[PDB]
Amino acid sequence: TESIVRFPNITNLCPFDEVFNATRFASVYAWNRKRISNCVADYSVLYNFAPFFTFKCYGVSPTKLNDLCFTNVYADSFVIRGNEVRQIAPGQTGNIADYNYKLPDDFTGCVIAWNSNKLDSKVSGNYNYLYRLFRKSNLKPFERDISTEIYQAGNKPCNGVAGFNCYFPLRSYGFRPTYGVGHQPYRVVVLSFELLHAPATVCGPKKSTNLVKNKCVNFNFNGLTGTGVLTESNKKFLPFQQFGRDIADTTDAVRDPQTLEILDITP
Ligand SMILES: *[C@@H]1O[C@H](CO)[C@@H](O)[C@H](O)[C@H]1NC(C)=O
Ligand SMILES: *[C@@H]1O[C@H](CO)[C@@H](O)[C@H](O)[C@H]1NC(C)=O
Repeated sequence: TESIVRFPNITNLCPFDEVFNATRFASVYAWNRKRISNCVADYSVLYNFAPFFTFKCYGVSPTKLNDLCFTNVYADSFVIRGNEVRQIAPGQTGNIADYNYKLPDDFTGCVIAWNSNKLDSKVSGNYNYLYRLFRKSNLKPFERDISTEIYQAGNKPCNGVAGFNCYFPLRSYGFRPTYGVGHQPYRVVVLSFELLHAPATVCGPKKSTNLVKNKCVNFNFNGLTGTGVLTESNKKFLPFQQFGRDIADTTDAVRDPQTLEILDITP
C-alpha cells in the first residue's frame, strides 16, 4: 500500500549554467573535465541554454535522467567543426577518437551539440581548433595529451620545426563567418554518468518519504525499483559497501542514504 522513496538528503543546485553558457569552451585536444557532484540535477530545464541539440543518449533515456541517482557526472565541452558529431560515438574512430576525445568501448552517457555558424566563428576564425592530427599511440578512453610532437613516421630521426619529413601536428581550422557549410563549428558538450559505486552524490528531484520496517512497500532506494518487505539487518556491512546482493542478480539488502541503517529486502 506504500510507495516510499528514499532519495538522499541534499538540496544543492548543479553547476550546469557555469558549463553550458560560458564564453569560450576549450580546444578539442585539451578539454576540461568538469566534475558535477553533491547537487540536485533537474534535467527538464536544459532546453533553454543551448537548443537545437541531438542528445544521442547511449544509455539512460532522454526523459529518465530525473528518475535515478548518479554517483559522478562529468561534462567535457570542446569544439569540433561539423564532421565528427556522429563520429564521437563509441563505434566510430579515426582522427577524432584515436588522436582526440575517445569514448570507451562501452559507455553510458549522452552528448549535446549545437551550431556555431556566427557565435563562435569569428573573423578569420578564432584559431582555437587545435587537434593532434597524428601521434604514435591511439588514445585510451577519456585521455588527453598536453604535448607537442615532431612526428616523422621514421626516416633520419628529426626534431626540427621543418614541415618536410618532420611533420608538425596540432593544426587548426579558422575562417570568415561564411564558408562551404561543412566547416562551420559545433559546440559539443558530453555528459558521462556512473552508477553503483560510492554513496550517490547527484540525485535529481527529491521525493523522500519516511520508513516503515515491518511491512511490504514499493520501495525506491536511489533510483532502483523494488517490491517487497523491509526490515532491520544483522549483517556486517563495511562502511564503503552500498548494496547487498545474493546468489542471483537481485538485491536483498541495501543501505539508506540517511541514518546509515542496513536494511534487508525480502519479497
Ligand atoms: C549567459 O550569460 C549571460 C550573461 O553573461 C546572459 O545574458 C545569458 O542569458 C546567459 N545564457 C544562458 C543562461 O543561456
Ligand atoms: C537528512 O534527513 C534527516 C531527517 O529528515 C535530516 O535531519 C538530516 O539533516 C539528514 N540526514 C543526515 C544523516 O544528515
